[PDB]
Amino acid sequence: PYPIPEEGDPGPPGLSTPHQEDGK
Amino acid sequence: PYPIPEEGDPGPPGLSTPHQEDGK
Amino acid sequence: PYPIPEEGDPGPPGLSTPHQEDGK
Amino acid sequence: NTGLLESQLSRHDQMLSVHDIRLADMDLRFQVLETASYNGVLIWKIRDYKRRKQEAVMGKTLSLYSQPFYTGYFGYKMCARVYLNGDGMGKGTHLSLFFVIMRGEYDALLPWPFKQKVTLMLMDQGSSRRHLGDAFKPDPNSSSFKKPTGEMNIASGCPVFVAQTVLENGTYIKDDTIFIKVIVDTSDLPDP
Amino acid sequence: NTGLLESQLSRHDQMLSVHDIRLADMDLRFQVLETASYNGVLIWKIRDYKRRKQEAVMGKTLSLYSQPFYTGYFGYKMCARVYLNGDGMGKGTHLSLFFVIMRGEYDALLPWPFKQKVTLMLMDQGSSRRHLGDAFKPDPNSSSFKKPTGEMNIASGCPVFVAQTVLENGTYIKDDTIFIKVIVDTSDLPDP
Amino acid sequence: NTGLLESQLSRHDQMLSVHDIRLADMDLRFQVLETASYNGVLIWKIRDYKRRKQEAVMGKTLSLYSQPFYTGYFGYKMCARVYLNGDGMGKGTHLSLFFVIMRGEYDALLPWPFKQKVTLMLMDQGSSRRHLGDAFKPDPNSSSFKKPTGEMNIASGCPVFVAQTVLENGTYIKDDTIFIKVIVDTSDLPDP
Repeated sequence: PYPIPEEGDPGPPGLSTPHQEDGK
Repeated sequence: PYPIPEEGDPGPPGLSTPHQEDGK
Repeated sequence: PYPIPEEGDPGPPGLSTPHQEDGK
Repeated sequence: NTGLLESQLSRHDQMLSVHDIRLADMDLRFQVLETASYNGVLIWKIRDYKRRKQEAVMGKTLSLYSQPFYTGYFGYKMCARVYLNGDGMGKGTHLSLFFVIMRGEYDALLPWPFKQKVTLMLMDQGSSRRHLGDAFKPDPNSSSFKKPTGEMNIASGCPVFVAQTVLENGTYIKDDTIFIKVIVDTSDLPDP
Repeated sequence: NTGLLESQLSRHDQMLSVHDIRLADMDLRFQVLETASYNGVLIWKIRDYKRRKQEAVMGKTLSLYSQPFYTGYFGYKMCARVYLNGDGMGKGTHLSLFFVIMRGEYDALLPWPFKQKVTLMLMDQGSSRRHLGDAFKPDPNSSSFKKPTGEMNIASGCPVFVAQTVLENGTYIKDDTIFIKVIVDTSDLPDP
Repeated sequence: NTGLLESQLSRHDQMLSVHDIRLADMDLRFQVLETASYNGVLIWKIRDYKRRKQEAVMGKTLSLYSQPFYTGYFGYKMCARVYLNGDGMGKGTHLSLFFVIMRGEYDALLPWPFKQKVTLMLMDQGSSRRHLGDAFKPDPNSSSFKKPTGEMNIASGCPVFVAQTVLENGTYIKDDTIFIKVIVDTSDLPDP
């Protein structure tokens, strides 16, 4: 169990990290 | 001592019950 | 240490008392 | 000829009165969101008793309500309804009073029917505070506290309350004005 | 000739539309200060899901926000942002959800960056209340809770949340409507 | 001739300016009911110090007030009054500050005179929070907290407070702005 991802406003893929896995 | 009567909007006399006694 | 002076709206000097000393 | 010149004029006049209505509605619609109460208590204020009085014993006016006060930002939306002259069991007799549930926007999530105390009580701005009051319980059976259909249900309340003369001949009315206080619960009501 | 007569007319028409804008802005600007919440909780209401839905899967509309609810009369000003269809890690996949901090007027005195719980959660107006939800902690390192620059920062939130089908095929949507609830803290937050 | 055409025009122009006043008043009359505080605390915000400054040392402007903040939906209605340059015992000397009671609508039922703490204090948006402040007690004898007559009584307060230079040459003013905080009681005040 882990939270705190980020604003996905189309564009920047992240400083080389961004994502999120769940919905399970 | 007893409360909870009902809206007296002119018309319907009640399902055969309505009233209220106090003011004493 | 003492408070509670009063509205200084230009005019009336007080009923013979008004003031306030501090700012120290 | 220049028949257009009035055509515009006329166009300007209603669109004009329109705002004199909007800008107007935003007037009364400024007290509600100004006399608003979200804690459970609330003070329904009433000036012009004598006037309010007559209009009621007359027929023109007889059914005042109040600032929709809620039991917390996104909760129930209840309200009061005074009957100066009185109705049901006391039309002539004396002042009657009622509680009431409107329909809310968050009103959906809320648990139904109702079930919370309501010490609706007539104050006393005299000098001793011996202001009559009383509360009861929402009875599920009788339809009046069950999840709203229209915009406000069968205003339930305790008819016989402050009796004419006792109210008119006392220390309750001041400057042709009186204040009412309904007391809903909240505790036994799981806050958001 | 009477070219003045229209000169005035024309002068009257825009000044006129002006108010039809002001009087208008004061319309939406009447819900905020009406759906306002200052305790820390708040209910973002959303009617017209299907419509809201499409416009999102389409492109026209895809980034709704909410009533700026604060954590006390002169405190933080946070807000939510729904993405019906979803973005970042779930654009197509399913509904995404985010928290967010705007810029306030009293926002200056406040301690930065942010650091308060946020149980933003999708309700359930079905008949059993098994409504999905979740909270986290503001991470100072990653820029998104630090004292505001513009008017609202990088809307941080927990992307994957309520999944399309589970949301679309369930007991969460009612009368083409659903309610969202973000839960910020306050306790571990020195009140004014 | 067509003298009517202007007759209407002219009729349209003032009724027009009327709204540009109403719609206007509803502007300032939108902050009060937006910067409103009902718990007892409150934050009077002030931008444009330098400007505010001069106008005061000048004469045009010298007597600012604040958002009427109350001690609970239907309670007392108090307010503050800053004197940038200062008056009474410090006109030139330094910044003065005062508390004050207006007249309310529910103000009638309330117990008089006044009697509640008031830690009105100048904040400090510097980096250490060493913001000067102070409170006192309402003295029944001296007329200033007794049930209101007009709309606001003799603004009582503690003249000498934040001293010019100390305020002007410090870490209290930011972006030509400063925040004030008056602290009234409530506990020793029977809630509704």
